[PDB]
Amino acid sequence: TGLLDGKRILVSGIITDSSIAFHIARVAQEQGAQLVLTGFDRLRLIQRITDRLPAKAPLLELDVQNEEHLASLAGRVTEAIGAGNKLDGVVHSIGFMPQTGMGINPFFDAPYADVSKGIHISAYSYASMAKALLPIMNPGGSIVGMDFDPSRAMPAYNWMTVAKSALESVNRFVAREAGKYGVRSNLVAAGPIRTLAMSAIVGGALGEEAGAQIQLLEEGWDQRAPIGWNMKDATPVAKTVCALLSDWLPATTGDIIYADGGAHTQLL
Amino acid sequence: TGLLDGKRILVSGIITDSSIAFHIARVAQEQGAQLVLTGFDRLRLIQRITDRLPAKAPLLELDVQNEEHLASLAGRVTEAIGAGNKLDGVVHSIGFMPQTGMGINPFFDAPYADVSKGIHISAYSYASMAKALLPIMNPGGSIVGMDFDPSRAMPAYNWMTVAKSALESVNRFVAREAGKYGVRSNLVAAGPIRTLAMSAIVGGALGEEAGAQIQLLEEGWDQRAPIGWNMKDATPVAKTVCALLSDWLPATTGDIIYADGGAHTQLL
Amino acid sequence: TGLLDGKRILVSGIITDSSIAFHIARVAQEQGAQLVLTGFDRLRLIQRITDRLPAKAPLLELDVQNEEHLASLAGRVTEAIGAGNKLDGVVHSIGFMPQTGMGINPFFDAPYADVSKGIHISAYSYASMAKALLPIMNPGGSIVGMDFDPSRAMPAYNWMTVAKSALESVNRFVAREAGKYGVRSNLVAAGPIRTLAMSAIVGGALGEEAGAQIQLLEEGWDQRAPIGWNMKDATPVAKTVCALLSDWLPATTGDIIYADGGAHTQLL
Amino acid sequence: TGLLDGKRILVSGIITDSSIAFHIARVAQEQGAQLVLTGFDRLRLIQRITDRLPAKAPLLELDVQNEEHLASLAGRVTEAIGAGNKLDGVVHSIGFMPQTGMGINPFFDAPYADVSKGIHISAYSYASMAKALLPIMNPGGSIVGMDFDPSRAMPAYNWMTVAKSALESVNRFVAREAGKYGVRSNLVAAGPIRTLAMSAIVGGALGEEAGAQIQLLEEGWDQRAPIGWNMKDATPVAKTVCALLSDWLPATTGDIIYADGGAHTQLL
Ligand SMILES: NC(=O)c1ccc[n+]([C@@H]2O[C@H](COP(=O)([O-])OP(=O)(O)OC[C@H]3O[C@@H](n4cnc5c(N)ncnc54)[C@H](O)[C@@H]3O)[C@@H](O)[C@H]2O)c1
Ligand SMILES: NC(=O)c1ccc[n+]([C@@H]2O[C@H](COP(=O)([O-])OP(=O)(O)OC[C@H]3O[C@@H](n4cnc5c(N)ncnc54)[C@H](O)[C@@H]3O)[C@@H](O)[C@H]2O)c1
Ligand SMILES: NC(=O)c1ccc[n+]([C@@H]2O[C@H](COP(=O)([O-])OP(=O)(O)OC[C@H]3O[C@@H](n4cnc5c(N)ncnc54)[C@H](O)[C@@H]3O)[C@@H](O)[C@H]2O)c1
Ligand SMILES: NC(=O)c1ccc[n+]([C@@H]2O[C@H](COP(=O)([O-])OP(=O)(O)OC[C@H]3O[C@@H](n4cnc5c(N)ncnc54)[C@H](O)[C@@H]3O)[C@@H](O)[C@H]2O)c1
Ligand SMILES: Oc1cc(Cl)ccc1Oc1ccc(Cl)cc1Cl
Ligand SMILES: Oc1cc(Cl)ccc1Oc1ccc(Cl)cc1Cl
Ligand SMILES: Oc1cc(Cl)ccc1Oc1ccc(Cl)cc1Cl
Ligand SMILES: Oc1cc(Cl)ccc1Oc1ccc(Cl)cc1Cl
Ligand SMILES: Oc1cc(Cl)ccc1Oc1ccc(Cl)cc1Cl
Ligand SMILES: Oc1cc(Cl)ccc1Oc1ccc(Cl)cc1Cl
Repeated sequence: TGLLDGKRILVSGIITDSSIAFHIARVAQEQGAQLVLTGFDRLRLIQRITDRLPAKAPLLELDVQNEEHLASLAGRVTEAIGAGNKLDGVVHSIGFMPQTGMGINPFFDAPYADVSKGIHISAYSYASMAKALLPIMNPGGSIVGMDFDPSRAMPAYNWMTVAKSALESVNRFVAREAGKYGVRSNLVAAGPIRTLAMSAIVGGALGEEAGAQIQLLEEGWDQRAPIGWNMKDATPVAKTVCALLSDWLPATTGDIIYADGGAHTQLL
Repeated sequence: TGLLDGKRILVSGIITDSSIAFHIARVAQEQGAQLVLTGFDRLRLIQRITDRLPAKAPLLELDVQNEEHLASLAGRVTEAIGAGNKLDGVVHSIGFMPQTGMGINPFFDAPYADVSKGIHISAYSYASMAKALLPIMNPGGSIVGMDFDPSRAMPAYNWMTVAKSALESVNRFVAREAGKYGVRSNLVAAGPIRTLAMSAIVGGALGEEAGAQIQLLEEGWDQRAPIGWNMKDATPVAKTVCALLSDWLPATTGDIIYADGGAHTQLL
Repeated sequence: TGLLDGKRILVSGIITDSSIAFHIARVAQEQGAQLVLTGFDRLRLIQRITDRLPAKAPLLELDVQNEEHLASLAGRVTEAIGAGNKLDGVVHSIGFMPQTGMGINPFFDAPYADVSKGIHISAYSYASMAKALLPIMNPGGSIVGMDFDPSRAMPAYNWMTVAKSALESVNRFVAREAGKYGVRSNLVAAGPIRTLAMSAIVGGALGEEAGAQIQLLEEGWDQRAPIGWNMKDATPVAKTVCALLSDWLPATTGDIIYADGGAHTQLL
Repeated sequence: TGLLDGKRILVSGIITDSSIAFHIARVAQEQGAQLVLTGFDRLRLIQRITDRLPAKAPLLELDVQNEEHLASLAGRVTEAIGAGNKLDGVVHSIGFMPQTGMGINPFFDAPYADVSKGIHISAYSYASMAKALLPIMNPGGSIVGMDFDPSRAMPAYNWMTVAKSALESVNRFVAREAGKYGVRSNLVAAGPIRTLAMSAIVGGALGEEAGAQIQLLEEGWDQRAPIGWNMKDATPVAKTVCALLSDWLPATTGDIIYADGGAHTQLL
């Protein structure tokens, strides 16, 4: 086919070629889809990275803490894909949390401004991002954001866990909004993946103990995952997303798909 | 081209032109997949029904309560798709619970021996069928079974619920077995679909009030469903089965996918 | 004798004679527990309200958005229950979300800065309150907070839902912290209770159709509830909080207990 | 009090003084409650064990695979507690599975008769047990059975996992039945406990590998459990049950309480 053939999808979240958003972006192109991209803080420095990709993309500035960039989103996206033209997808592949809310830093010593910043970026934005892009989105289309399963507590994810719990809650509201448009809204709970927002994360060897709470993460997840799990390889999470963007899951919304190797279904 | 070009796939459970398996076989085929089919005791019935599929495909007896068929089955399947050629997909769309287990019939009056039969056919069969079909499956291959969200109580479903709770659990284990061969196990939790048997209960064959309980229950999927649910269109669900059978969710096994238009994620 | 003979217990959140905390303080007391109480900015209001409790008990200002109260609080609590005497129980019955976050107000139009306030007060406060009160707690002691089942979408609750999703997650971590001191953390997921603010929304202060949405939603707890649910009787819920504060669930922490008459376990 | 004061509760499942049912039985007596007991296969040999207990008990034969013993249950129980006298509780502390369905024995090599036997005993019976005893049970009373969390697959629990998934499904039906009587019905998902149906289980050193998948179980669960977990000590699971029998959780049914040290809420 080109499983995303002719489809016109925006893809947020890139900042290196180890970014998952990069990998969704790649696969979506391998597969048919004229793209539009967003980046946060040097674009300059990103365009170099989005170049590294098969086909090419209008790449627009977007800082999701900016009321001013969101108000315009819809504007700019129509410039760049043409007029009388709407989007068929959207990828929220964005997140962030102060070092304070994460790693060995005690849980109680994060002050709320720090956490607020996390939630806003990792949580709220899925909803701004849908408020801005649904008006220019077609029937039978799709939004996807990237989750990491927060049902259970764990060490190191600390307050990011709490943001991800809020993400899932948001996601199902946004589905209720999106469905007035014929749009689906779903997350992809992914298994762990080698991106430098991880070697931030616990990170940075804030440890030497942290060659460890990363090796043992990769062993952990591979052991539990009935089909095994490769932390060096985003393409299984990226193919799973293109699936949601696809029409082949036309009756799932409000929902969370786990591309984690079925590790979450096993206790050990 | 799209989804299944090349893939050989068993598909259980055809009994009517309206059976969920049938709409699975159809879509499988229109997506370039060559099949073997199974069916249970009304066999030349099944051949008339399966003649209305796009491609012909062979068809084999298979009552999952009988070991001489289970034993014999990889034998017969190999035989109808050619020696040293193996199966990339398998679909159990099978299920049964004596009427004693269901509707208006009091919950406490189902004899264990009716309940043991429904659990045999609806839940244990998924394993016994995996046991037998895994020797002729192929890496990156896919088994998918049919589910109804058993995770909470409801009118009518009664002890089919309890079987579906058993299946969700069998499936995790089956994944734990199937990963040995590079094979995913997964269920698809569908919304209600107006099969024949359901056109009959809506039409009053269980009584002029039994049919109302089922109707308010039934009817509130669409009301809950962010993108609606139409129970007289099985296509979204068959489309969902193909997604699992495809290479496009390779990091999910052990799990359940909700093809219920989103409703299981909303309260009202 | 029964439940709490001997136990010293803080209990947040009294604002009305109908507040869920109040019916908690009452039952705590009738069960032989000596208390300290907190409240927020309508302070001599709180003293008239708390005069109708069986025993007197002291009362302290505590707005959880302010650090000089949080800092100061174990100071003040120690002071009102006597030096080298510590707390066996703690109750957060606190919660707020601007009206922009709720009812008929469109989901996408709540400004992050309203959402960050509701999450501050409803969810982050549970940690910041544990941080401060754990130094003066005692082994086998108990913290319990108030929840509403946020695990799926619904009309009205909107972004309070998203906060409650955050709380369920904070609570797991707080347990992970509190176990350091032989202290359980747990939430109680209540059914709806006709507090004052809710007698007002049922009575139409959000509009002659906003009040209907809430009524069909509200009303179907009792219909779902295997043992009924009466929202103008907060006693079962206060009774439930005491169970947690008691020695009689010592192997449960991190968790949520559903005091909703069973309804969250049934579909219809 | 005697938190179960004056209360009249039947307690099934004893066969040694390491049985959990033994421990619930003890604590319920420590606490006020005239008991009635059931045992399975030498009673003879059990009465010696139920003697070991504080106060004393009518101890009745009950093999839950016997249509004949259930038909009589209600009869015998009224002989033994007097007439114009009903029960206020019931403890399903019973289970069983063929060696075949458990341990290193492959999952696929259990034949269905074996599993049927498991489900019947571990699953169905909660429901026969409520069908027989609700007719002689009072308003505001309670039934409890013992769960071990089956949401995730794991090794060794094999088909017992599947029975426990069916138990939870059953439990919420039985609650729907029980509530016509004012009766609650709930499970207690317990953490692991040293009982000789465990050193059956994997068991019997069917291993030497099995000093191990038991030490590592005890280490596992203690590590994850924010308040720590002692596998040599049933009393925390037993106090949790008496709690359900109590009136202090008067608004929970259909439900599952976890007395596992909050290990299930943590991933690690
Ligand atoms: N790394 C993993 O194993 C993993 C696993 C599961 C889920 N996730 C989630 O998947 C998503 C992708 O993360 P990733 O690991 O590819 O890391 P990444 O660092 O490559 O991506 C993070 C992105 O968020 C962007 N970002 C930060 N603030 C922004 C803002 N204010 N506005 C717009 N974009 C902003 C950054 O520019 C960056 O592109 C995130 O939600 C992450 O939490 C990651
Ligand atoms: N119909 C729905 O709305 C719905 C919703 C969710 C899940 N499901 C599930 O989908 C599956 C199919 O049901 P359907 O809707 O296609 O109804 P159906 O009646 O068309 O399918 C049932 C199949 O089970 C077969 N069967 C019973 N005993 C058998 C045996 N011993 N050996 C082989 N086959 C046997 C029937 O012959 C038929 O082929 C079942 O799992 C059902 O529980 C159906
Ligand atoms: N009412 C229900 O039907 C219901 C159901 C489930 C959960 N809950 C939860 O129970 C809790 C109590 O609500 P309620 O029903 O008792 O309503 P309420 O209005 O009586 O209680 C809210 C409390 O939060 C306080 N508050 C707000 N901001 C504060 C601050 N900065 N510092 C200290 N206190 C502050 C209020 O003053 C009051 O004391 C909340 O968690 C609520 O979300 C209520
Ligand atoms: N041992 C544990 O760590 C653990 C943990 C969680 C849950 N559980 C569950 O708690 C419950 C108590 O088990 P336990 O470990 O105390 O083991 P146990 O062997 O002491 O109790 C098992 C009981 O089931 C009874 N039983 C077997 N067949 C019976 C029948 N046909 N009719 C009536 N009774 C019958 C036996 O006589 C025995 O009393 C069971 O459901 C078990 O699965 C046990
Ligand atoms: O959520 C994640 C989960 C995993 Cl296992 C790995 C990376 C993840 O993503 C992040 C974690 C922390 C920050 Cl500050 C930013 C991002 Cl994107
Ligand atoms: O699981 C199901 C759920 C729904 Cl809502 C509708 C039909 C279903 O499927 C069955 C129900 C009862 C029997 Cl006897 C056989 C089957 Cl296939
Ligand atoms: O009718 C139903 C409707 C729903 Cl939504 C769920 C279960 C139902 O019950 C049945 C489904 C199939 C068969 Cl054959 C018999 C019965 Cl009673
Ligand atoms: O969480 C709740 C759930 C329900 Cl059904 C009813 C009341 C609740 O509590 C609140 C809702 C909104 C605000 Cl602003 C403050 C509080 Cl305390
Ligand atoms: O009204 C409600 C009823 C339910 Cl069952 C759940 C949430 C509701 O919404 C509210 C609860 C409290 C406040 Cl102050 C405002 C609103 Cl809109
Ligand atoms: O369910 C259990 C879980 C654990 Cl960790 C320990 C014991 C358990 O209980 C049983 C396990 C197997 C058999 Cl054959 C009988 C029983 Cl009572």
